[PDB]
Amino acid sequence: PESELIRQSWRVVSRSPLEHGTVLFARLFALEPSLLPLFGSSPEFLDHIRKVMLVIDAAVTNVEDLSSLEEYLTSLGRKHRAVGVRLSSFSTVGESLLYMLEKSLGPDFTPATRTAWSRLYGAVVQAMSRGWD
Ligand code: HEM
Repeated sequence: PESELIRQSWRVVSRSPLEHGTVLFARLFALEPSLLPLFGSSPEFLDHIRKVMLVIDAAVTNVEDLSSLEEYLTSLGRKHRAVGVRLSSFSTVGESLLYMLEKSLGPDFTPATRTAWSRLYGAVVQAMSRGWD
């Protein structure tokens, strides 16, 4: 019931991944402008947006069994720690993801859809958090 809400809402976003990823990152810097220096240039920034959207694509494909990605996501967390990202900043990324989905879906972004996404994103960050251990 939750795996279908995620798949169906992600299909709408998948129609334009850099456009939607760009809304997510614009929200992220509005909330936590201190993050912007962690990036490099414009092509590096835009390519990172594509990389984030591909990781969420993999999380959506594996939504019924995210443990199959836990080692990959742990390594991703280690890489983010290595380049100076604080684990706390991932809560603001989650708020920015839910913002971008609400703007993309409007009234189709039901509380059940939001809650499903909150849980999926939380499982992704729980796996990544191991990289800060
Ligand atoms: C505040 C949040 C974040 C910051 C500051 C950040 C920053 C970075 C930086 C500096 C890199 C290395 C340079 C690069 O490849 O462009 C990187 C790599 C990456 N990030 Fe992020 N990141 C954030 C959140 C995320 C999230 C939430 C995901 C996925 C859900 C993600 C996916 C990636 C991927 C796939 C890479 C490439 C790793 C590799 O080469 O093996 N990022 N990120």
